[PDB]
Amino acid sequence: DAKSSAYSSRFQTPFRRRREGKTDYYQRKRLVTQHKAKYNTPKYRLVVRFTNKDIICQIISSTITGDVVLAAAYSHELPRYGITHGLTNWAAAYATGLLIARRTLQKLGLDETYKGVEEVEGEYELTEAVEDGPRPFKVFLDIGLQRTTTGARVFGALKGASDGGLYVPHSENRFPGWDFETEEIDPELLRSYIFGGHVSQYMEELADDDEERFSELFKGYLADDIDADSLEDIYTSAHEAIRADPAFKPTEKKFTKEQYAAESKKYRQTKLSKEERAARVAAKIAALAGQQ
Amino acid sequence: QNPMRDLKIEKLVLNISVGESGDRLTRASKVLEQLSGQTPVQSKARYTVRTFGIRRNEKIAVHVTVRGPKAEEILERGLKVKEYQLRDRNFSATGNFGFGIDEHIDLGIKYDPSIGIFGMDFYVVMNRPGARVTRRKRCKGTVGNSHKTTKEDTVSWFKQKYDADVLDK
Amino acid sequence: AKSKNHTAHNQTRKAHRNGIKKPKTYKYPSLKGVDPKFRRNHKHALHGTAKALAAAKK
Amino acid sequence: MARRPARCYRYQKNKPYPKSRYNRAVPDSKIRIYDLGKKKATVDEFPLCVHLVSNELEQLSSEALEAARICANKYITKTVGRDAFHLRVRVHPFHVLRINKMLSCAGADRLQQGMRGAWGKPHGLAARVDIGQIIFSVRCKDVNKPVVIEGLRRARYKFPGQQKIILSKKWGFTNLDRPEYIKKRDAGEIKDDGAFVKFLSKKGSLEKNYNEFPEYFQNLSA
Amino acid sequence: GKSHGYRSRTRYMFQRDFRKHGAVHLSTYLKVYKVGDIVDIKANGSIQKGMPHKFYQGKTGVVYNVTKSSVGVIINKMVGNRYLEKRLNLRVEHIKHSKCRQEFLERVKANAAKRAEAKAQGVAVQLKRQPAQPRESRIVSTEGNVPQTLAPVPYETFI
RNA sequence: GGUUGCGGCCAUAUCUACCAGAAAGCACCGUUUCCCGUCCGAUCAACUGUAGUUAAGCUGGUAAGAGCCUGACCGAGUAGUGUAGUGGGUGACCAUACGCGAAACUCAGGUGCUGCAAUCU
RNA sequence: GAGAACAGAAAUCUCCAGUAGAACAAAAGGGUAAAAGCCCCCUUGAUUUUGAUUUUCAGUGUGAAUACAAACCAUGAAAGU
RNA sequence: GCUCGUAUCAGUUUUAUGAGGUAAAGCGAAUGAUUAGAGGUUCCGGGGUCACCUUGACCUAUUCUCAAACUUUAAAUAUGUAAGAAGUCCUUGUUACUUAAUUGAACGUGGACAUUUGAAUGAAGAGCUUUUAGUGGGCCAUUUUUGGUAAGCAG
Repeated sequence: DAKSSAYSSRFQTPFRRRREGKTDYYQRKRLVTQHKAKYNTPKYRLVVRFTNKDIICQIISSTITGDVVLAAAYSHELPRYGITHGLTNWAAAYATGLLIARRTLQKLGLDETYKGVEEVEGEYELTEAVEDGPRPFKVFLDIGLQRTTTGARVFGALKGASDGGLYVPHSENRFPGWDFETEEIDPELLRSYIFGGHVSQYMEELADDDEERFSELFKGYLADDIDADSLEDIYTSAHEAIRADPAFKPTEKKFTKEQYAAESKKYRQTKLSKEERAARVAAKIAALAGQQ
Repeated sequence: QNPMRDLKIEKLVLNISVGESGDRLTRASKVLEQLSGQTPVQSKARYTVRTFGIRRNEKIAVHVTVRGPKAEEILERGLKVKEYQLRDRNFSATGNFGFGIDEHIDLGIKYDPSIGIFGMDFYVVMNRPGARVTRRKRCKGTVGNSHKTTKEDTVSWFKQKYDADVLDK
Repeated sequence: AKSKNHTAHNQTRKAHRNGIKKPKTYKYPSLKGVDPKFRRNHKHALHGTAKALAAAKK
Repeated sequence: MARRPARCYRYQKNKPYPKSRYNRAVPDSKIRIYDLGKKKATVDEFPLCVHLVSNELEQLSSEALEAARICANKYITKTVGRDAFHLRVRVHPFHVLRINKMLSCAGADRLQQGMRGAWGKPHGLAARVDIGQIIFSVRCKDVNKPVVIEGLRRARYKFPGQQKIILSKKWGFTNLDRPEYIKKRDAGEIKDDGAFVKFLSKKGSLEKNYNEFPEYFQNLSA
Repeated sequence: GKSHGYRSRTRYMFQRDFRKHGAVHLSTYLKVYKVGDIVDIKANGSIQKGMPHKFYQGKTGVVYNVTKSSVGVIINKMVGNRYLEKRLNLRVEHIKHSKCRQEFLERVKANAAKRAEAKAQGVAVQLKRQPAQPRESRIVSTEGNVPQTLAPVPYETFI
C-alpha cells in the first residue's frame, strides 16, 4: 500500500503481453529469431493454447509489424468433422493437430505428398523427405507458458501434426506412457490415447461401477447414447473426414460485422471530453462547498 | 447476495520448530504423518545464530499443509481443544490466523512409545474461491479489493461456522 | 632525470601533413572473413555461370 | 596543528571534493546551526526578507560562516530581541579542503619528500559559492529593517570577497512576490506549515485539496 | 597501474537508458540485414556475447558478412595517419540500420520519378538539391499589426 | 464494435480507489481412473462444459488522481558554450561581437494505437 | 508490514506490498526478474582441427575475447543454447 | 620516380541520419549526504499517571544546501555515415548455399537511364611504390584541466 510517486516514475513496465502474462518473451526471443543467413525466410511456429472448452492451434510467422497467421484450426469447428463432445480431451488435441497439419499442407499445395501416416499405430516416426522432392514443411512447436510434461495434450497435438504430414522436430520423451527404465514408447498405449483410451476406460469403469458421476459427467455422450466402444469409431471417422476435407469451411456469420458493431456500441461505455470533465468537477466542487 | 463469494478454507499449515536434529525430528515427522495422513517436510535452517544452536542448513523444523475436507476435519479436531473460541488478536491483516497447541499424540489418537510430547503451531490460510487467478502461470493477475479478505469478514465467518466466538479475553 | 612522459602535441599536425587518406576502397572487395559456407558455395555459383556464359558465347 | 590563512583556499581552483565513502576522515564542520531567531515563527508575521548576496565566485570556509553567524545574531538580538527575526544560513560547507603539511623544523628535507605523494589530507570544509546566489536570508518585520541591515553589514566583514545586502521583493522565504502572495493568502489559498506555507494547487485530488484547504472553498461559495 | 581493458572507460556507454532495461524488443532480431547495407553500431549492454569495443560506439559501417546470429561490419579506424579497414563480428542486438541511406534511397526514387516525368513533359526538372537560398523580397503589411514600440527593460534585482 | 490466440510499438498501455459488463468469448468454477507432479490435484497434469458465477480476473469508464507522453512566443534566448579583441577587472570573474543553445519550473492537452486470423444479437 | 505455542529484534511457516533497494567466487563498474538470482534434473562443449577477426598494437607478439566452418557431443519437446 | 589527366579527393560547410553523458540542470526524481520544522504509532520498551502531563522513532506533505568516483533530463564544440554510372529500375541464368517451393541471397547476362551524372566550395594535379637522412632531451601562449598555498613548479 501507499505506492510512492518516485516508484511510479521509475517503474519500467514490462512489455504489454508480459504484463498480461500471456507471452514468455525470453522463449519467444529465441523462437522467432532466424538464422541471419536465411534473410527473408519466416520461421513458422505451431502454437497450441488450451483455453477452457476449446483448443487453439495455429501456424504463425513473425513479421516486423506483427505475427501473420497462415491458417488456424480450433476445436470449435470439430463438430463439423464429427467430434461433438469433449473438445478439450487429449484425443481431440491430437485431432486438431492433424486438422491443421492437413489444412496448412493443402493451403501450401503439398497435400498430395507427405500424407504422414494413413494408419495410426502410434509409433515414433518423423516425416522424412521423399527422394528428390520438396522438403516436408518444417514448423516449430511453441507450447508457450504451460509446462512440458509427459502425456500433456500439448504434445498430443505434437503427435497430431507429426502424424499429419507436417515435420515438427521432437523426441518421444514427452509422449504418454514414456517409460523411464527403458526408452521404448508403447504404441498400444498411444493408440489408446489417440482414440480416447484414457477416456473410454473411465467411461466403462464408472458405468460398471456406478451411475451418479457417470450420468453427471459425460452427459452429452449419454444424450447421443454412444458407448465407449463407439468413441474409437467416431475418432477414426473424424480422421478420414479431416483427411477428406480440411479446406476450412467457415461459419455462416449471421448478423454480420457492422450489425455486431451496432449492438455492442449501444451497450458500450463512452469516454467524456474536456467539457464533461470541466462540468463534472464544477458540480462536484459546488456540492462539496454547498454548506458542507 | 453472491453464492460463491463465501469464504472457504484454503490450507492449514501445521508448523513445529525443533532446536536440534535427531530422533526428535523423526518422531516429529511421524506424529505429523499420523496427524494429517501425509508426510511433512523438514523446513531447513536459513542462517546461523550461535545462540539457538543453529548452523546453516540443518533442517530445524517440521511443517505440513492440509487442504480440502481433510482440512475441515483437522481444524475441527484442532479447534475443539481451542474450544471453538479465540482471541481477538491472532488475525492477520489479510484475515489469515493461527495459534499454538501443546500436544497431539494422545489428543485424538492412541499414544505409543518412543514418540515424545510436542507442542506445535496451527495457521489457517482462508480465502474465497478464485485464488487460482494469482497462482496460475498464464494470465497471472491479482485479486480485486472486494475479493480480498479482512478482519471483519474473517471473524464473521468464524462466527457463523461452528457457532464460534472471538475475544474470549 | 624526470622527462615528459607523454604528449599528443604535434601529432595531429604530423598526421595531416601527409593527410589521412581514405583506404581507397576497391570494387570487388577482399572476400575474406566471410562465412565459409557462403564462400565455397559462391565458388560453385561462379563456376556454373561461367560455363553458361561460355556456352552462350559458344 | 594550526590552520592556514583563508586566502590559501579562497578561489574555486579544484573540483568539488565532498565527504563521501571515498573521503572518510573528514573533520566536522565548525558551523552547525543554520536557522536562528524565532525559527518556529509563522510566515505572515515576517513580511520583510533581506539577503546577503555574493557578487564574486570563491570558497567560504565553514568557520567564516560560523563567525559571521555569531556576529550577525549577537548584534541583532541585543537590539530588537531574540524573537524579532529569523536568520537562515543558505550555504552549507560540503567542499573538503586539502592541506599538504610541510615540516617547519631544521632538517625537514630529510623527513619529507616534497610533493612526492602530495595528495593533501582533508583539512576543513567550505561552501563553493557562485555569482548572484544567496548566502544569508533574513526574514523579519518591515519595522526592524535597519537593524538587520547593520547585522548583515556586520557579517560581511567576516566573509572573504565583496558581498551585498539586498532586500527582497518576495514575501519572506516564499517564491511569490508580496502582492501575489497576499492574493493567495486573502483567498484562503495558503496553509501555515510551521516555518513555511503550503499553497493550494489547482491540480490533484479535489478531495485532498478540500480537506487541506477548506477555507478557500468556503470563500468560493460566499 | 593504468588499465586498458576491453571495457574500460565504459561506465555510461554500456548503460541501459532509463526505463528501458531488461530484455530487448524483438524487432531487433526480425530486422533483415543484407551484405552491403550500411549500419551503425549501438551497443546494447544487456547482451554480453559479441559486444563491440568501446571505440565502435556510434560508428557506422557497411556489412560484409552475415552469419548465424551475427553480422560482419567494415569500419574505418582513426589510427596514426591512415584509415584501416576493421572487421567486426557483432550480434544483431548491438546493431541497427542507418536511416541516412533510406533517405538517399527515397530521394533517388523521387529523383528517378521526376526524371521520368521530365522525359515526357517539362524537361530539366532541376534534379540537384539546392540548399536554403537567401530569402526573396516580400511585402509585410501593417494592417492590424502596427509596429509596437519596444524599449529595453530597466534593470532590477529579481531578488 | 466486443472477445480470443499470436504479436509490433513497450506506460498515451503503468499504479491507487470506485463503477458497469447485453451476446459471445474468456475466467473462476467441478472430479482424480489414466499420464504427470507435488507435504498437500493449491501450481502443474488429466477428465467434464456438465452443477453455477459475474464475486474476482479481464475489458472499458470515473478521479480539478499520482505517474507517463506531447506541445507551448512558460521559464529562457536564461544557464551554458565555440570563435574575437592591446575588452573591463589587481584578481576572482564579467561584459560585449558573431553563432549554437538547454534543464528544472509554469501552463495546455491526452491516458493506447495497431497487424494477422477466428468468433460473437 | 500483518501474524502464529514454546519463540523474544532475530530460530521456522503463511499472507500482502516489494523496478531490484538482493544474489551473481573474489576489486569496482556495467548487466539480469516466468533471469544471468534461488531450488531441482541431466551432463562435460573446461573436446578436436586449423583459420579469420576485436582489444593492447608496430595493426608484431602474448594474454583475453568475438563470430564462423568441419566434426563429435551435451541439454531441451523443440526452437535453440 | 612510376601509373594516369580532373578524378575513388578534402583538417571545410549544408541536408539527413546517428553516437556520447562533459558544461549546465536536478534533488516536492533514484543513490549518498544534508538545515528547519508540521501531522500521525503497534502494547517491537512510557523512564511518572500503567489508560490518564510529560515523547520512544519511523512514515507522510513540505523546506535549505550540495556531489570527480550520484543522476531523470541534458547542451555547445568536437565526431561517424550518406549525398549515385562500382548507382537506380526491369528481365531471366548459376549455385554442392537456403527455403515448403521454380523461396531467397550472392554473382551476374541483356535492356532504359545530359540541360544538373543527382548538396556547396576547392582541387593548387590525383594515385602508388622504393629508399634513406635527421629526430625519438622539448619549451611558451589563449582556452580546459590535475597535484600543490603558490610558483618563471610538475603533469
